Amino acid sequence: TRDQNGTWEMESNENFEGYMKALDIDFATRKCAVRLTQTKVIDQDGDNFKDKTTSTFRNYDVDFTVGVEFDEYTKSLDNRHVKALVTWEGDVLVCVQKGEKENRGWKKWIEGDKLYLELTCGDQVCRQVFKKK
Amino acid sequence: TRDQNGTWEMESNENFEGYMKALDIDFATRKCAVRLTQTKVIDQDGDNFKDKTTSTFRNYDVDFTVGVEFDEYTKSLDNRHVKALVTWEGDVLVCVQKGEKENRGWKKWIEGDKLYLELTCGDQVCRQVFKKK
Repeated sequence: TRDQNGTWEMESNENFEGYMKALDIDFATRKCAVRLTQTKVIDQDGDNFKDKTTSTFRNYDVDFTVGVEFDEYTKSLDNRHVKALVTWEGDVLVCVQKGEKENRGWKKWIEGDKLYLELTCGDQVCRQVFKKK
Repeated sequence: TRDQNGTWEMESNENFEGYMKALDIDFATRKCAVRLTQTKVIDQDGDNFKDKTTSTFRNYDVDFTVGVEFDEYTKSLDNRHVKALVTWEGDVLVCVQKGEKENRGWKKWIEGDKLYLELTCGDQVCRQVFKKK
């Protein structure tokens, strides 16, 4: 069949490491790209194609309610276990994760068209910045 | 404002390595995710949240026409230059990337419910297998 439209998620990929070697990718990048999942989207018009591949590492879905404390299994990070309590401080969404590490929490808020996420653990502060899309 | 719905693409992310270090993520995993771009999708209903994150290492768009030759800048792989010519051999979509390396091309073909990808550079063959969705 020549009809290749649709979304195809990779399920097996072999000798990717070698194909990347003969292309002269550095070793650091190689031992990463083999951890990403790939997803192909092909749009076909007889013989006119528009296909976009995407290598996606891991992803977390957390669905909760503010004021409630709930169970967060930080799979895709360190699979640690915390008690997460979320509260508002003005317009800023603040969570603290009561558990193994101290100062494990985050802050998220909207300022114009960029969403600000601060991630803090220990004496480390991570600053994440997102523009809408 | 407390309204955080929408799709957020990260544009700057700093001290991610430090935040992850204090989480004791291993050095190999750390030196990876600092390459990932991150995309957040927030679903809000008053005080009830549904957040889904993603992390994207690299992404490629190649849009062409069979029989026609075009220039492919292999971003997301080695950011090299090839002239790519795509042709059918039956139900097998065949490309050759004439450029620096020998045998640089690929084969794509469908067998029912799965898409098969064969990737070759030089003497190395990568075989990828995808299921529809």
